[PDB]
Amino acid sequence: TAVAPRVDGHVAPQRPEPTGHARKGSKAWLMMTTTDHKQLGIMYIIMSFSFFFLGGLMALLIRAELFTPGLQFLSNEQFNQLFTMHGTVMLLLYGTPIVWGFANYVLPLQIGAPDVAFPRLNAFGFWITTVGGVAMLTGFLTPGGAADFGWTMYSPLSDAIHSPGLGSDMWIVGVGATGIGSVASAINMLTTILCLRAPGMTMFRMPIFTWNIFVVSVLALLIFPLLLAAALGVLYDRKLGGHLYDPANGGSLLWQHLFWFFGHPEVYVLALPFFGIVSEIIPVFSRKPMFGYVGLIFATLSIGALSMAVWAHHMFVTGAVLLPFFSFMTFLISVPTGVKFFNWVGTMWKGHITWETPMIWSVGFMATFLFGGLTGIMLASPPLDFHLADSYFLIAHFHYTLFGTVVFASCAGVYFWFPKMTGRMMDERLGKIHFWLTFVGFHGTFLIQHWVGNMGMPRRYADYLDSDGFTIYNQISTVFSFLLGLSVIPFIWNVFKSWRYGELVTVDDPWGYGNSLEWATSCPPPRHNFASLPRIRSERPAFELHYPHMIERMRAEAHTGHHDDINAPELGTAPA
Amino acid sequence: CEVAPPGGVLGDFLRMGWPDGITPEAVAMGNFWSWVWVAAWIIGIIMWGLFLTAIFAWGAKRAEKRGEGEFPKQLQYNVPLELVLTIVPIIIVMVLFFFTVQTQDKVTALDKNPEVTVDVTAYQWNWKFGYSEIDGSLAPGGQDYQGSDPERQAAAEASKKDPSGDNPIHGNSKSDVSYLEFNRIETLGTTDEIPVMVLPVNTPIEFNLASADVAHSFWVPEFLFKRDAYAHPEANKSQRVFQIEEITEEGAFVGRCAEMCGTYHAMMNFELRVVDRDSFAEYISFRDSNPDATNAQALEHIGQAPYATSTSPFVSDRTATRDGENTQSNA
Amino acid sequence: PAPERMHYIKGYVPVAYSSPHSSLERSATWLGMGFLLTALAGVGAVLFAVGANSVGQQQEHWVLYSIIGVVFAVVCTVLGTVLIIKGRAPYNRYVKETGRTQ
Amino acid sequence: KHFVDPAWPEHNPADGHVVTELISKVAGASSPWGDDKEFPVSAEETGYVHPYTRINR
Amino acid sequence: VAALNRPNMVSVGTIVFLSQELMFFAGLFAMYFVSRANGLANGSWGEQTDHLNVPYALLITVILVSSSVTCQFGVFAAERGDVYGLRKWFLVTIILGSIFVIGQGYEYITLVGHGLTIQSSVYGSAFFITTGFHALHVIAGVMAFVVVLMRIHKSKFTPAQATAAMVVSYYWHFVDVVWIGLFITIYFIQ
Amino acid sequence: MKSSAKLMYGPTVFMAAMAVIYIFATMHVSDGGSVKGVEWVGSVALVLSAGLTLMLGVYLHFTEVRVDVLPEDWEEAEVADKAGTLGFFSPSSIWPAAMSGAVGFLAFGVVYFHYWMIAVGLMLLIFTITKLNLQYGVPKEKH
Ligand code: HAS
Ligand code: HAS
Ligand SMILES: [Ca+2]
Ligand SMILES: [Cu+2]
Ligand SMILES: [Mn+2]
Repeated sequence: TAVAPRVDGHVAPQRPEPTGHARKGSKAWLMMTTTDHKQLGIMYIIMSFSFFFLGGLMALLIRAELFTPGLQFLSNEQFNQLFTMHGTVMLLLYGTPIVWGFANYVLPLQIGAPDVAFPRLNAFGFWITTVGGVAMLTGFLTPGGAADFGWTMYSPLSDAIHSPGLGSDMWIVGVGATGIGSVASAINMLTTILCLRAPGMTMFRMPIFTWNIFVVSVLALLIFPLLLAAALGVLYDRKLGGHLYDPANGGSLLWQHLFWFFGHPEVYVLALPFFGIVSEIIPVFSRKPMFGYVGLIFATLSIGALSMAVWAHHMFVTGAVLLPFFSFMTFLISVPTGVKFFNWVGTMWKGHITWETPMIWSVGFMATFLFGGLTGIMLASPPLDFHLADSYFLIAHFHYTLFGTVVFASCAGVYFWFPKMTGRMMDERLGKIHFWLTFVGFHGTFLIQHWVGNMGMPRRYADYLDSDGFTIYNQISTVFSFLLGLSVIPFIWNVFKSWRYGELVTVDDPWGYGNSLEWATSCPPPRHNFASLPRIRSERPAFELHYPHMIERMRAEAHTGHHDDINAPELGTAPA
Repeated sequence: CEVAPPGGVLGDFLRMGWPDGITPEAVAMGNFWSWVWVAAWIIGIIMWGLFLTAIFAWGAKRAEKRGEGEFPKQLQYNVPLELVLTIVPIIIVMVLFFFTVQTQDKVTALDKNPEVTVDVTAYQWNWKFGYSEIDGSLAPGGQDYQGSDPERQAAAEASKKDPSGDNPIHGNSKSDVSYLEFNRIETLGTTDEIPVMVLPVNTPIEFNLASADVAHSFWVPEFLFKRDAYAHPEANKSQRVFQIEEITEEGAFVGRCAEMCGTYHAMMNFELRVVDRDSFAEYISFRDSNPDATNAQALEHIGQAPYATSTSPFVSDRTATRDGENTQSNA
Repeated sequence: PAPERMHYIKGYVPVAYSSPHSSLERSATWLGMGFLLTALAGVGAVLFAVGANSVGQQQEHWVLYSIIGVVFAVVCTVLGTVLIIKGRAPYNRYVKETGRTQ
Repeated sequence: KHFVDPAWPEHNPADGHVVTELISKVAGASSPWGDDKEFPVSAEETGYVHPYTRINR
Repeated sequence: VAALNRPNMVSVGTIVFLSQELMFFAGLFAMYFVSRANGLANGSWGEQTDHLNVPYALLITVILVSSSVTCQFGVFAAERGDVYGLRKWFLVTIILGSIFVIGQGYEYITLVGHGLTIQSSVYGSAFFITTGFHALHVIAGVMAFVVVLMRIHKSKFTPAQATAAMVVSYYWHFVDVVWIGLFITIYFIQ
Repeated sequence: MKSSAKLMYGPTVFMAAMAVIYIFATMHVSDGGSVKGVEWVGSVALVLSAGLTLMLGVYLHFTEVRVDVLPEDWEEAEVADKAGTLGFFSPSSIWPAAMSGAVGFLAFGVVYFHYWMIAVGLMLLIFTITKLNLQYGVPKEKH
């Protein structure tokens, strides 16, 4: 290992300015024209949280109308439009774009690149996703309204003969545009990992967030073409008079098979990157390495393989899929998804945990998501899914699970990387208020729905009778739903206030124990990320950079076995 | 599962809101459900306890107030333990899959020797029931009773092709309805009336599902079972018949549509009323003799309430339900 | 091409997953990983056969399902295993040639 | 003899080609301005004539 | 002293993009095969393939594979640094692709002339969706070749323009392969 | 890029295995909750998915076999080994937003199925992609 000369006249490079000091006109034309991956990432994240507010407003209208038996202000049609568009907005305009926004921001900082591979394709992905959102929501401006066939768009209910409004077309092209955005983003991230890593940043030294973005890019590239093909087939059918999805052509189950071959990998595409964010956060605040790193990589790639073979557990009650095959496959993919929890407990096992906001959000994620997945294996068993399919039990399952990942771990990522993004910290107290409001409201909303679903309530029911016995459960659930809706008020205030008046960051790593490479650079990074690079040797280079006296210790304690090769002889001779 | 749950309040908690089940295979599914929740609660309790141990033992201030120093033990790998913790889940899910296959194969069998076969038709947005087969022991007259209305079934069969030649779907007309069933004794639901399907106790029954347009689903929560009803079930390779070995106890049971089908999806309810074997023989005899008589009159004739009780028709008015009263009563 | 081993002084111990002698790049390993994941499906097959038999159905074919399950499982397990070992050969001779394991 | 574009780099003929479909001599995209060029240059040899503008006040 | 060989980044991006375009055409093929299963369930499919014209399809197949050979000759020209060979072969490839799409348009016009339409049968629906999406991909490919010729007309021919030409050749090879597969399914085995 | 090229053979072998298994199973096995027959969607989907991972694995391997030992693929690389040019990157471009707007006009035309909207959207799209691809090559003005 070489050593440089103590060069004369050396002073550290200049720190970039934090947010809130901007002059007018500084971002308008830049936003419109930038190809900076990290401004594009900030734009992605702001956009996706705005859509989160839209979709959640739709959800709270749904919860208001389910508060008591009769139809108090909504119609059946409007309730159907509401749940359809709540589902579509939250999955395709919040979830996938926030995945690609976090990827865009932090990934080149993690692998040590200045840019992404294809900057203008990155810009294109952002703008086409925004246009997809605008198109999808434009259906509400019609007199008939938005699409109202559920976010799955089952056939023949989606045929023109059975859903003739223009919103039903708008929905299709909306999801199509969002998929186009996703494939652009996927191409970018994959090439950027293959072609722009730093010296010594071998594949098995990347952080785990990078590995997850790798495999979900592969999955997205598999699946989003297929959704565009199937939905342009539907639009072909509707506009030209085709008959591919005719019921006498087996078209109903053609659609269901195609849709779920796209759609279950999409929920894994949403889950894995946020597991990766949590695997970044948990070791930083435990002051301990990420336990079982290579095993985590194998588990991630195992999910990537299995996700394409588990698809038809969304079709058990159709009486038209081979039950044991998909049941066993789902039971298998439960295994690597669950190994992640063992790894996070190993990362916390006898650590020195400090409870800043991102650690609180991450442990809340773990607690929330465990119950959702335990609920999931019940649905993996067809004997139970015969009763549980399309019940409110299913609503409770996937809300526990999609909040666990895409909401809890998304806020964990926001709190964790806000200093790096902006050069400013957020208010820890307001963050804890946000967390406790979200936690209490969420469990109060969706825990009691397991019971009302088991008791016999189906999903997508605008109205019910007071003889069903559903009323009291719906009332409790809606009260806590409005609480959960209030939870975003401290979050918006915290972001806004801290963006322009937040505590200034004076250190490269304000949490102290940053593992990944993004904490080896300033807050915020310069335009091309790095003013200088460290030696990459571990998978946590920044930790080795800031605490060299530990580099002897960790190498001794890394393994449980009694490895003695610190007394091994010299190897090689000289050149490097 | 053959094994019964723990029972008592523990069983009530374990089955977590499931009905008791009015068939033998519903009992099997409920058993299996309670036991998998014993398992699930064990897993959830121990792992939430680990997440609490993280809060209350592995903290940094507790570690610093007892002199542990700056950093913990930088352990990262334990190849045996991270093998065992992976292999144990596999052997768990293999046992889960074994019991799953047992229960699924009992529920899903089609060799239960049905004595009453009902043809079910779903449409936007109600149900039509009809008796396809009633084997002799309870049948009207004692001879094995077939229900088909030949003239009407033949009209539906002739609607399979357009005389004007607009036959695009593999040679058949687009509005083919020859897959649907037309019987003599039928009960047809309306916005004003809930269709009440009468069935006998302690008799093996077959249900034969199909839809007139769009996918629906036949969920009786007391059977702990549902299946999707499709248009042209054979073109979709969707097994359209299912069989139950018996209904164990008599009463009135609600049933709902459990697949999104459009505007009035939430208003597509039916009742499954279950009566004595001889009472069912009387009901079917009455209906077969005077086919102009309605369903309510036959129900009165065998001494039951004329209209559904586990559910009620909705007020069709789009605003009258605004202040709570969304149900219209019958005589 | 780059040399076979690199300069390690006594007392230095690396994190060496992407080294030239590591089975994580030798191609045999990843095929063996594929086949080991694939072998579990035969366990699924034999369990489905035995479970269907135990309740009295699949009676014309459950022995054939058991046969194909066990043979598929064992051949995938075996050829995946030996492929893993053929991937892990160079690291093993490295561990012999020098005291270094990490 | 066959044609070569005047903007094309010269190279060691044993080293194959400047670029081919599988491989290049650079990690990103090759520059439109020729990779043989070295920037910056003098402003005199860019040819930009910076205007002198005075407007009536 | 010399520079190390690295993966051509633009080629990697193009190959990833072409993998996901293959996965686009997967779904249309699945639609076709589900339709074909339903059609052979009562022997109606064969009576609709009795309108097909296999010699003409084989002709335009020969034309398209010839055009792919042509664009690879152009690739060779580009990597040697010769703008004129590239600029010749790519124009020949554009001519051959134009001939392809005009022949496919004539095929549609004659099929409509005697029955086959999107609305007349399920066969017609499957046939025209699959062949029409492929023809749209061919038209995008010839658009790509023309834009390359413009690029190398008005910008100097550095390696940065040569990489562009090579990846547009990759795109044309993908459409040629999709055609061979679509021709093998809908014309031969039917 | 050895490990990246080689780890694409895990899912390739797995998806091919699941394809053949699913195919034989759906055509031969019978249970009371489905009708026997080969299920063509999942068949084509899984085999084409194994085709995608095969495609990437084979291309990346065929490239890996003739790239040199790069510093980012080396365990003891010094930071000064990648010193020099890294490559060209676009600093700015208005044409991505332009392309999104063209695709928006096309998609709304497809929605309403106005023919002029489809024509204009396709024209806009070819124009904006062309201008994107001609950005860093437009001539100097010759007056
Ligand atoms: C982020 C998004 C999602 C993730 C992740 C997710 C994970 C799972 N899901 Fe799911 N889900 C289903 C099963 C699972 C299983 C088995 C897992 C697994 O990934 C769960 C593994 C995770 C765990 C956290 C396991 C426990 C962890 C540990 C560490 C203990 C070791 C594990 C053991 C021993 C196995 C457990 C054994 C026990 C006895 C408890 C099924 C069917 O089996 C359906 C369809 C049902 C229907 O149609 O009604 C379904 C439906 C959905 C829908 C339906 C949307 C719609 O409208 O149709 C969505 C959005 C969704 C999201 C997500 N889901 N899921
Ligand atoms: C990542 C994916 C998702 C997230 C996150 C999500 C969040 C929620 N969901 Fe959901 N959703 C439901 C309820 C909720 C609620 C209450 C929330 C909550 O997170 C929403 C709260 C979040 C917000 C972000 C609200 C922001 C609040 C604002 C903007 C107002 C604040 C101001 C106030 C309150 C006034 C101040 C007052 C003072 C006194 C100060 C329900 C039922 O309660 C159903 C089934 C409906 C049915 O009939 O089947 C449903 C259906 C779905 C479906 C299936 C769609 C379909 O079947 O077609 C999907 C895929 C999905 C995804 C997702 N959903 N959801
Ligand atoms: Ca209400
Ligand atoms: Cu799923
Ligand atoms: Mn369903």
